[PDB]
Amino acid sequence: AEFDADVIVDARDCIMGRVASQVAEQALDGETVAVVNAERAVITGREEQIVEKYEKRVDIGNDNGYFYPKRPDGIFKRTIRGMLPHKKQRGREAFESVRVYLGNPYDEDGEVLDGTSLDRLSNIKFVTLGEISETLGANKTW
Amino acid sequence: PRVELEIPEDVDAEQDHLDITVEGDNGSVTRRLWYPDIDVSVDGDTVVIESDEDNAKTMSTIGTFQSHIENMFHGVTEGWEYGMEVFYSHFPMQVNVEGDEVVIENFLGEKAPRRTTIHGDTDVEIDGEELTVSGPDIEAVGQTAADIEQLTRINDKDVRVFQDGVYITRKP
Amino acid sequence: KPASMYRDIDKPAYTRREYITGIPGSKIAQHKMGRKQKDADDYPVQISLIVEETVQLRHGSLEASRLSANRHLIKELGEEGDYKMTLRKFPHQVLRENKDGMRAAFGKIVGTAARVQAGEQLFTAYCNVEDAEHVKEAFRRAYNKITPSCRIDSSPAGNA
Amino acid sequence: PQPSRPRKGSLGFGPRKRSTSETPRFNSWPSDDGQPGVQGFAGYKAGMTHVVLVNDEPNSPREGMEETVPVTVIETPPMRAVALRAYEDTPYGQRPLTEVWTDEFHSELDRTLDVPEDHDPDAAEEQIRDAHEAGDLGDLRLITHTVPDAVPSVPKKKPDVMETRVGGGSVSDRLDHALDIVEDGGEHAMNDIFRAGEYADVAGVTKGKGTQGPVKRWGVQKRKGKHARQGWRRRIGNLGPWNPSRVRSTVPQQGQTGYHQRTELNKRLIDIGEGDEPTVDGGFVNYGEVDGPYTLVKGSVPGPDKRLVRFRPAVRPNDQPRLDPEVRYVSNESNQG
Amino acid sequence: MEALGADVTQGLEKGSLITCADNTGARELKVISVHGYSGTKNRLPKAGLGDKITVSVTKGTPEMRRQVLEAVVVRQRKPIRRPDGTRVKFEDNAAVIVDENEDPRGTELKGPIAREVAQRFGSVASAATMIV
RNA sequence: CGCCACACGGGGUAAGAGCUGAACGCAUCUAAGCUCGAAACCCACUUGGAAAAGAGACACCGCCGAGGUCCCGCGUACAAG
RNA sequence: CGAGUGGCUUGCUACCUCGAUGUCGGUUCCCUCCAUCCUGCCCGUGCAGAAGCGGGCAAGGGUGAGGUUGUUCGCCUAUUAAAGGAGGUCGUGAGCUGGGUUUAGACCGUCGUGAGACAGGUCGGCUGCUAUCUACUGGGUGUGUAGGUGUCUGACAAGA
RNA sequence: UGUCCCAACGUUGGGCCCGGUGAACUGUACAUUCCAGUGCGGAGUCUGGAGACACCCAGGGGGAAGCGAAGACCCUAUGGA
RNA sequence: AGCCUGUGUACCAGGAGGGGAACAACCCAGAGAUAGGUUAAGGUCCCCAAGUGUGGAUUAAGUGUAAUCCUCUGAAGGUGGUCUCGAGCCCUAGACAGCCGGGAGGUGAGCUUAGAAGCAGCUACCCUCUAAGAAAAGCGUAACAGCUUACCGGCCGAGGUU
Ligand SMILES: [Cl-]
Ligand SMILES: [Cl-]
Ligand SMILES: [Cl-]
Ligand SMILES: [Cl-]
Ligand SMILES: [Cl-]
Ligand SMILES: [Cl-]
Ligand SMILES: [Cl-]
Ligand SMILES: [K+]
Ligand SMILES: [Mg+2]
Ligand SMILES: [Mg+2]
Ligand SMILES: [Mg+2]
Ligand SMILES: [Mg+2]
Ligand SMILES: [Mg+2]
Ligand SMILES: [Mg+2]
Ligand SMILES: [Mg+2]
Ligand SMILES: [Mg+2]
Ligand SMILES: [Mg+2]
Ligand SMILES: [Mg+2]
Ligand SMILES: [Mg+2]
Ligand SMILES: [Mg+2]
Ligand SMILES: [Mg+2]
Ligand SMILES: [Mg+2]
Ligand SMILES: [Mg+2]
Ligand SMILES: [Mg+2]
Ligand SMILES: [Mg+2]
Ligand SMILES: [Mg+2]
Ligand SMILES: [Mg+2]
Ligand SMILES: [Mg+2]
Ligand SMILES: [Mg+2]
Ligand SMILES: [Mg+2]
Ligand SMILES: [Mg+2]
Ligand SMILES: [Mg+2]
Ligand code: NA
Ligand code: NA
Ligand code: NA
Ligand code: NA
Ligand code: NA
Ligand code: NA
Ligand code: NA
Ligand code: NA
Ligand code: NA
Ligand code: NA
Ligand code: NA
Ligand code: NA
Ligand code: NA
Ligand code: NA
Ligand code: NA
Ligand code: NA
Ligand code: NA
Ligand code: NA
Ligand code: NA
Ligand code: NA
Ligand code: NA
Ligand code: NA
Ligand code: NA
Repeated sequence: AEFDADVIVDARDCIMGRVASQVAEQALDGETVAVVNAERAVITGREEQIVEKYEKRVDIGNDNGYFYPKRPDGIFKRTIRGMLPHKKQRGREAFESVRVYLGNPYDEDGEVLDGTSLDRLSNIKFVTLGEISETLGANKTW
Repeated sequence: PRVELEIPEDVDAEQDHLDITVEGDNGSVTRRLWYPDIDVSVDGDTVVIESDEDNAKTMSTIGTFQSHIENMFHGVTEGWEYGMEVFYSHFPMQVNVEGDEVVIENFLGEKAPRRTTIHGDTDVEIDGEELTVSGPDIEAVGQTAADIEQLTRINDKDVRVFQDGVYITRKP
Repeated sequence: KPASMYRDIDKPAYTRREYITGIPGSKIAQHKMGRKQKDADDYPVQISLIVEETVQLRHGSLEASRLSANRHLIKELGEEGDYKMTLRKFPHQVLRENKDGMRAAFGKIVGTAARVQAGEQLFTAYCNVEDAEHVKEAFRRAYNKITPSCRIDSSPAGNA
Repeated sequence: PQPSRPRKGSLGFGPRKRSTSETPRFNSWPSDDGQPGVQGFAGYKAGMTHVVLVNDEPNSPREGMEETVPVTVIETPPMRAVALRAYEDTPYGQRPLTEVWTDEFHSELDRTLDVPEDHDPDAAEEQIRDAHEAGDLGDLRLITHTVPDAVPSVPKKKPDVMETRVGGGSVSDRLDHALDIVEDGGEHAMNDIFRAGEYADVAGVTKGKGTQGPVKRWGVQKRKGKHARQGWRRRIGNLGPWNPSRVRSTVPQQGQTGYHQRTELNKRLIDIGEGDEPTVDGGFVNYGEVDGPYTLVKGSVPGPDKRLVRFRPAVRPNDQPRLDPEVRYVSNESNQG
Repeated sequence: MEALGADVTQGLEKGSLITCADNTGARELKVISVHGYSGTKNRLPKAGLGDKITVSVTKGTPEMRRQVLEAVVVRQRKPIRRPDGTRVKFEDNAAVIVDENEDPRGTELKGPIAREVAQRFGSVASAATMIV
């Protein structure tokens, strides 16, 4: 609890990857970022295929391991980690100064980043993180 | 393109967001009409279906939205009715509406009753060997009717010989 | 054997029968079909089968397709129908096969094939305006028995 | 072509390691159907004897006839629900909110706990009800402990504390039911939760066996024929193929076998009584004499004599309850001979 | 099949030589297969009291000798358990040659028979002198 | 070799069966939408799991004393630990 | 006739290793593929029924015991829901076995003047090493999270 | 008749812990790896990802194309016997 | 064939550095030390220096985001998926489709045939009524009957068809 985020981003109806790309750039810049309403974040494309890719990631693994998240919480963070040199000191510092949350635990409403919004009126082929998570078998806590 | 639908005097149609509600003497039906760049609004006493794009895919849906709304107009006034006839060859089949689901007993001599839950505010009136599915939502009615006919599906044996089962006799 | 082994025109022209011996005969029964006594000009419609890619078609293949095309015309216009089809290409290119591994690998003569440059007419039929849809169907069956893709080009005939 | 064959042993009870708590912990609970009530109890395994029963099964051709049935005797004295823990529904799952305790403590509860000297019950109660009003109240469970002192055969006096859930009608009613039980002194009995004929799920930490080989631990074969005389007798063929170049965790290897938690499903409660009706002549070998509150469980139960075993209303029973079976006879014959 | 009404520890295996408890002319029987049974790798197929086994005639009249017939296991040395707990065991392992209809091939059944076999093979049962 | 226990049911799908429905006035299971439907998938159930670096929660006891180790008699435990 | 997919067979090549990557077959133990033998759900039928036949989805589980033969393969018997095929250095010799191929002894047939040969047959004929690293099965000691006791949570992980 | 179905229990010596004694094999370097890829086509070290807190005890030997022997097979040498 | 064997050439061998995920010969590039600057190949959402650049269009398959290649497959054949460009014919004197109505008489034409009447087969295939309506294109009956097709009219109203 209590994360002194310099920036609070609202992912509701926003394209996950594009938001993720911007959060990484800011975290490496020194900004403490809190991504909010991840369950409501969005990702375009044909649902059936999207789900297939994520279900495969859950299935992939062995003794050494491949921990792939099922909750929208972890999925968004893993998406962001893929955009950071998380194994490097500078990269790990950034990734750890970033946190994703289900819903919005802060008082302030998060800000919608430029170019991340998806016009629901203009789009029918996309999915919500929660929808993916529910399909993965995640316990709907949100 | 743009298509204006004059709403009947008996009807009252209201729309909030992408959901359209159509109210009438026979009841009310609400549907979601969601498609890329097709805006459906209620202008006084005429529903408007329009879009800036005129491509084949868009035209397909605009034509679909039209019929959906018209069918709603018809449902809240005249209503929707499907007729059915229960037919059997050797084993007398008992068909009863129990609770919220039509139940069929002794089908083809089976001990276990076949049942199916009725969709929405659809009514299934039974009088002897005739059934009548009715309601304001064509979606719900048409399905309930189909579910009834499907309930007596037979894959294991020859349909041409074993012809028992309820059947859609009249389609609106 | 697969046509994959002989469909490309990469080897030199090997036609000189004065230096090649033991060449199997052609399986192609006859190049001129239908009413061969009648002339090509005596017909309003002239439809040719045009090979879209430069290739080598083996004699068994030329026979296999010619047959399936003409056999259809015989079935639709009669054994003495009013038409005449022509298979203009002949299998001059002799084919070898190294049937010892790569030692003294020059193959032995196993067959023959026709070299067709893309855009050429393999088959050309002449018919009357009514039987034009039959000749088009004969060609649709014919191009299914040769390596390349083809165009069913209608030459003299603007009766559509 | 080498015949097929299922793998040796199950991959569902791993890792096959020593249990963290000798006292079992259920990871599931029964549904909230009937009236508010505690969803579990505990006792101490004593031993086995057989019982003669009248066929209770309506679908059996033998219905009504004599029938010999193996039974494990478990001393199940009263336990004590010392507190009420409430969980709240958070975005990360359930989390303990607060606890409501008492003042009346068993003389020897401090052998395990740091018993409360200054506690505010009301405040916790209030917090729980406020959370309930907000619609954040998860579930309600009672902290319970046993009275080993009540069981002579069991040497320990140090009580076994475990949390059991309360499944009730409405959240508002079972909350009250819970609070009440606790306020008194939390004293409750097997009668309060179970009735002979019902099926219970018995959880327990199996008899420990230390390290054992693959043959015993995974049920792999022993080397056969000539192979058995070469220098290898109870070692598997190989640790795996050339590739992947690593030993997969799924190959049957040596290790800790025994002393694991197990939850046996659908255990019929043949009879819940009191006294010495079940005790064997000469005493239960390695246990002692049973003269008190007990439960007769059909068949086997995990664990060695003296071990703590937990009960729970079968979460997935196959049969319908056939209450209070007729016991025409209980063997008291010596288990030595 | 129909419940035996008794727990059985199979005492026979494929290849086991048993006694033919009848006047068919076949004296010794050899177990070949166990009807409805499928084992597991390396496991020698097991047969017990109350099973319908396939048999080969080892000894007896030249006529019956070397024939492949079906039979029912009537007795076995290895114990079996009854509902009341008691174990029951015989002095030998024996079977009775049977036809397609499960009717005994012969006319008379030598030696005693298990009661549990009755619930399965009535015609064999109602042909026994003794039923233990 | 003996004895006990080891579901069903939900949810979403495949092939498939359909409903409403347009492009294409009709027709059409599909294009938008919807109802169903596999031993297969997800939940359910069992086992592990605060080293989950966001390294967790609650309750009480305690910071000159709560609690722990050593020691001693022993095992429901155990190759050392 | 034409177009392909696979990489199980066979052939081709001669890239890799001749200061050695231990053979065939078998065994044992583990994972996988689907082009599905059985089982679940389906479509067609030359679908009355019953029994089948052909096809679709589908790899969860299963796919067993024996007689000849070193055999793989295959032939054969009786059971079975069915007794599917294939990959993992033709998985598996710092695991086993050692019947076969292929050392040194010997015989037979064929060939050779002969020594001796054989893509013929046959009898006999050896299986090394105390694990440094890594890998996994289980067991501990520390540090981190930052006083203790007891009770839990559940990111994830395993299951047929 | 435990060769097998199908394994169990037991006995003696080891094995494990303690005192004392006290080698060898092996070692370019680095080295917590796993999945894939690439590369002289059979990589702990290259590339991309995944996983990974350190140390220690026991184990059975999957990998280091493990250790041991300048291949016996095959060819080559204007080699030998 | 990451095959064998020529030939011309440039490269690797013996060639750094930049790009290409890695990678002798593919691209840039031939290179003394140090330093400032500008470009090349290649690249500008993040990882990762530079665009979440501009005008316009297509694609819904995650196609694709893969110059060259053992390495990056994907073919013959098929597609009222969708976009674009053109040609012929029909259309407010009402097209295309759908729905309604009509589809008639001499006559059930002759012949064959027990029978055959649009419709087993053979021949012919005529004329009246009329706004149309075949000596009948397709099912159907033993043959009739019965069911649509041709053809006409009506309703509807804008493009339609090849
Ligand atoms: Cl994993
Ligand atoms: Cl990194
Ligand atoms: Cl869309
Ligand atoms: Cl073995
Ligand atoms: Cl068998
Ligand atoms: Cl130079
Ligand atoms: Cl994707
Ligand atoms: K070598
Ligand atoms: Mg049938
Ligand atoms: Mg040995
Ligand atoms: Mg005893
Ligand atoms: Mg006794
Ligand atoms: Mg075997
Ligand atoms: Mg090796
Ligand atoms: Mg398939
Ligand atoms: Mg599998
Ligand atoms: Mg091998
Ligand atoms: Mg194998
Ligand atoms: Mg090995
Ligand atoms: Mg060896
Ligand atoms: Mg060794
Ligand atoms: Mg040998
Ligand atoms: Mg031999
Ligand atoms: Mg030999
Ligand atoms: Mg790496
Ligand atoms: Mg050498
Ligand atoms: Mg030699
Ligand atoms: Mg010499
Ligand atoms: Mg050189
Ligand atoms: Mg940048
Ligand atoms: Mg792709
Ligand atoms: Mg290319
Ligand atoms: Na996307
Ligand atoms: Na995973
Ligand atoms: Na040669
Ligand atoms: Na072609
Ligand atoms: Na030995
Ligand atoms: Na040995
Ligand atoms: Na090896
Ligand atoms: Na389902
Ligand atoms: Na912690
Ligand atoms: Na291929
Ligand atoms: Na090969
Ligand atoms: Na070497
Ligand atoms: Na082998
Ligand atoms: Na399967
Ligand atoms: Na065999
Ligand atoms: Na190898
Ligand atoms: Na071997
Ligand atoms: Na060996
Ligand atoms: Na022995
Ligand atoms: Na090893
Ligand atoms: Na150079
Ligand atoms: Na590079
Ligand atoms: Na893709």
